[PDB]
Amino acid sequence: MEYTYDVVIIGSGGAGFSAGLEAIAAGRSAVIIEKMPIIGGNSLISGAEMNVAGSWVQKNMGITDSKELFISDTLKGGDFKGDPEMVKTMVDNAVGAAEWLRDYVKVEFYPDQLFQFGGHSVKRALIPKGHTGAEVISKFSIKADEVGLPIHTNTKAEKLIQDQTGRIVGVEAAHNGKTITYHAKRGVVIATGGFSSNMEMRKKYNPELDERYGSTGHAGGTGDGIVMAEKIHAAAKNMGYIQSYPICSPTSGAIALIADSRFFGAVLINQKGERFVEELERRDVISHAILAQPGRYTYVLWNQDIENVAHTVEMHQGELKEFTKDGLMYKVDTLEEAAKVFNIPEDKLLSTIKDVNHYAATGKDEAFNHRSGLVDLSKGPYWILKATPSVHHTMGGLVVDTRTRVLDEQGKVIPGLFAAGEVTGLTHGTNRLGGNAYTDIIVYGRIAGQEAAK
Amino acid sequence: MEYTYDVVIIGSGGAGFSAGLEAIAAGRSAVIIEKMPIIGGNSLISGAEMNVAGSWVQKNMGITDSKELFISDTLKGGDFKGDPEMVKTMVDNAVGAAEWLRDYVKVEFYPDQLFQFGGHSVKRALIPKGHTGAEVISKFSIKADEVGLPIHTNTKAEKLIQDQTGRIVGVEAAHNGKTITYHAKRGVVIATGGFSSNMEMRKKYNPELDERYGSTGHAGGTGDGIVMAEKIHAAAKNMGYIQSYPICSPTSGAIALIADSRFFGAVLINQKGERFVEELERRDVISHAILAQPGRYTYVLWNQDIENVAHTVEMHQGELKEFTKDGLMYKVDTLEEAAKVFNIPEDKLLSTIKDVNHYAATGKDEAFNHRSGLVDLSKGPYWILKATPSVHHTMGGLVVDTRTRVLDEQGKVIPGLFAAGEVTGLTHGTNRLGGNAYTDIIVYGRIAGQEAAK
Ligand SMILES: Cc1cc2nc3c(=O)[nH]c(=O)nc-3n(C[C@H](O)[C@H](O)[C@H](O)COP(=O)(O)OP(=O)(O)OC[C@H]3O[C@@H](n4cnc5c(N)ncnc54)[C@H](O)[C@@H]3O)c2cc1C
Ligand SMILES: Cc1cc2nc3c(=O)[nH]c(=O)nc-3n(C[C@H](O)[C@H](O)[C@H](O)COP(=O)(O)OP(=O)(O)OC[C@H]3O[C@@H](n4cnc5c(N)ncnc54)[C@H](O)[C@@H]3O)c2cc1C
Ligand SMILES: O=C(O)CCc1cnc[nH]1
Ligand SMILES: O=C(O)CCc1cnc[nH]1
Ligand SMILES: [Cl-]
Ligand SMILES: [Cl-]
Ligand SMILES: [Cl-]
Ligand SMILES: [Cl-]
Ligand SMILES: [Cl-]
Ligand SMILES: [Cl-]
Ligand code: NA
Ligand code: NA
Repeated sequence: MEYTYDVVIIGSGGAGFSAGLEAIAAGRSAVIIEKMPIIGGNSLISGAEMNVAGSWVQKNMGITDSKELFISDTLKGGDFKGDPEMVKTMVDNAVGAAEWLRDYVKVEFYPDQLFQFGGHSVKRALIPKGHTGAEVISKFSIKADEVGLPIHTNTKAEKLIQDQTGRIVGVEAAHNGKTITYHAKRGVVIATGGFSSNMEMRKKYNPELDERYGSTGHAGGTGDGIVMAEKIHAAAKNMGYIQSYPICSPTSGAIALIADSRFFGAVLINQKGERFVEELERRDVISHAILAQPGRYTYVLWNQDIENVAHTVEMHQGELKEFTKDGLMYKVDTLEEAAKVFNIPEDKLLSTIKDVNHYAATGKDEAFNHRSGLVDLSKGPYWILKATPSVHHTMGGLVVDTRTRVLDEQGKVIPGLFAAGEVTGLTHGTNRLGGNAYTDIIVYGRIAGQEAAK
Repeated sequence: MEYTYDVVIIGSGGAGFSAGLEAIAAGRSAVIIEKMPIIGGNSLISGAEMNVAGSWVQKNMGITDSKELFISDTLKGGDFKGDPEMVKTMVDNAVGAAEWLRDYVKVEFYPDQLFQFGGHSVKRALIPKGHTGAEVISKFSIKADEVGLPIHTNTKAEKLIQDQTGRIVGVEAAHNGKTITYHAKRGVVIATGGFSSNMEMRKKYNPELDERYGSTGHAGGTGDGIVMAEKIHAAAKNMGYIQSYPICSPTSGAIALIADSRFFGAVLINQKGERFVEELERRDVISHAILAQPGRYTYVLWNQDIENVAHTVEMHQGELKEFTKDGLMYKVDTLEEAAKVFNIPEDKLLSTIKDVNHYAATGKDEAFNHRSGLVDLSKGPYWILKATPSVHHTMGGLVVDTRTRVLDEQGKVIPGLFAAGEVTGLTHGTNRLGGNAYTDIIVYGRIAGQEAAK
């Protein structure tokens, strides 16, 4: 079996959907091939918070921002190793990308809530309805069906087809045990995501991130797009720069979005019943703090008063059920019971919380200088969750220009080949800031579809 | 020639002076041996700002602090690698150490000024009169003369003398081309400082910090105390953790205390005439930002309005003269002349400063989010200084217990041997916070003299 389209996109995350919608809108034929039985990749299970300087939400909330500050925050976040033009193009197109999600894809964002991730000087992360990528992928899917963009699931790209001039002209993929050839008349877009779930590739480029760590990502995040492109001499860079997320399941590796109560007053308690890090410190600081605690894990503790403002339990009920079944989370009436279920010393926990309650009343955290203010924890019920860092995002990957064209080992454009999203390696330097992956995947996914369709 | 004292102290910095005053006050005989012709080491040329949680100055200024916060700030600053008991003992004794400098040594501190170094949650660094260690060392010297503590300059310790039981019982030192034996009846205190000025030792433990970098320290900061102690099987740790300071002379390596105008509104301008980092970011962030700029240097620019509040020119006139003679600093009437002297593009500098002036008026730095507020730079005169990072402090060194006893490679106390100050390696983890070296050297210098005199 063979198929022919103008634009063949590999991957059904935010980058691939953005490329596909743009290629169809340009009047070209296009397909997305997706190796899993379901669409959306890590973009689906993402928090999907998306940084934008100058958004309609910031305006509603009276928050001023600037592209210059977003650029400088981003470059500094990655230890000044990111490509400045890639960061500039991401920031310059972020407003348009978010307005396009709103107006064309019909993604609903809260009009009056934002997250401030570590390294950001102002609150700037837009929040999709539901606080996950479910809203984004479900709306992308509906729009794709409306506009006539086909998505072939259970179809794994295995080889790029390169003609005698060096142009990439198609993809060989596996489906139901057979090879299918996808001819691409105008371009191939690699939108395959990262390699957080490829243990051997992690260990090759960053030996510390071995079997001691889980992955927050889906099973399909295995680096296939880098491997396929390297076979035709695409360059890669920054492959050793791999980040973890601090608050993840010790059993499955999954992120704990339910623990976004950390942004609303939840406290981090170690096995000794003590507070050990400011709960809103920079992401890697929190991870390193947790790894310095007994057992290399933390507890996250909060109450109903926090849930009534944060809604992270209501929004992440699958996590509640799974973490509870795994013995990693408990809902308890009292602090005494919270200590009992996890063998935390009771007197130390109670003394810690007495201090928290005082700091909440005064607004002055005399132990860790919590930046936004603690909330009284004297009254339950409470959730307590056990968490540890897990591998989360691979900042390295393919070398592209700001037009998403993939470059070879001498910096020459490989005709017909584009790449966008976490598969690329030039935007985030040594360390991606929270909320900046979604900005990257939409901005560059759109550009890739536009360029491939030319 | 031989001498006999109860306590023989090697080094005339803050650690050695603190040990010597305590040994004499305990009723014991003591001497300080100093290899240079002048006293004071790096403690003399230090800014000598000294962190204390709960000081009389904080009380005068209405600033609340806590030992818990100082401990947590410090441990986090060193990536959770510092010894928690060493940090706790430093913090627990900091108030007493500073009050002792004030009341016993007669050091004068400003009653109503503090510095907030990177990583500190609140302003907590006491400032000696003159904003340098000149006040500290000059007062220590006067007190030493009053109490009868001799200091033998031009006397270089070369070998610790160890008896057949393993006890350290003296020091062999060189003076005027001859060896002098110092018998120590009760103890030897190693207070020799760091190794920022030993190129071969830097390259051995941290190969990046090679001849491309200067040192901010005096020529005597060569690691001799570590070498002498290792010869008798003292343990060392953390030797590869070596920090730089961002704003130093490209010619001599010296720190630019005159550029403490950065705490009062001075801006950092690259060769292109642009602002590239928040001027009050964490120290290493500023260093990395500078190394990412063209030429791996920055300019520091400020005006008379800033000097009239900061006084960093008035307080550091030797630096003014030396940096000016070296072609690294200019005093100019106008921004146009500031651009000319360093070949900075004029239009870019003027546009940068127009933005700064607007951000100063609104209090909102839309480029880098300056945390304390910019100051209008429309009116001169101006100073402009060229600066680059230089090697500054060696966090590693000898293994001690909290009683300053030096431990061997199996963790056993070496009888008769104590160490204090930058020569030790367990307090600061991977990264010492600004102002914490002075706290360490006084607290542990006092303990070393007390313990050695027992
Ligand atoms: C749990 C979680 C939470 C996150 N939260 C946030 C957040 O709030 N904000 C933020 O900015 N970032 C966040 N991130 C990161 C961000 O979600 C991802 O980096 C981004 O969604 C990746 O988008 P993508 O389009 O590059 O790849 P993906 O969304 O991973 O899509 C790639 C797709 O390609 C498919 N594919 C791979 N190989 C092949 C092949 N050989 N053939 C066919 N198909 C293939 C995959 O199966 C997958 O469906 C989060 C990540 C995770 C895992
Ligand atoms: C320019 C500068 C600015 C600084 N600013 C600050 C600041 O504001 N706040 C802060 O907390 N820290 C600061 N630091 C760091 C801090 O000043 C030093 O870490 C601290 O002063 C070192 O004290 P010490 O007693 O361990 O050693 P030193 O003060 O260096 O004294 C050691 C002495 O031992 C002598 N010695 C060495 N080997 C031998 C030998 N073989 N025989 C005899 N004598 C020997 C040396 O010659 C020297 O005089 C600064 C450092 C520098 C260089
Ligand atoms: O990885 C990111 O960009 C943010 C992770 C996240 C945590 N809570 C929501 N999103
Ligand atoms: O190295 C330190 O602890 C601070 C350096 C400093 C800069 N200005 C005054 N002191
Ligand atoms: Cl909000
Ligand atoms: Cl961060
Ligand atoms: Cl974050
Ligand atoms: Cl002050
Ligand atoms: Cl710092
Ligand atoms: Cl600092
Ligand atoms: Na990447
Ligand atoms: Na040291």
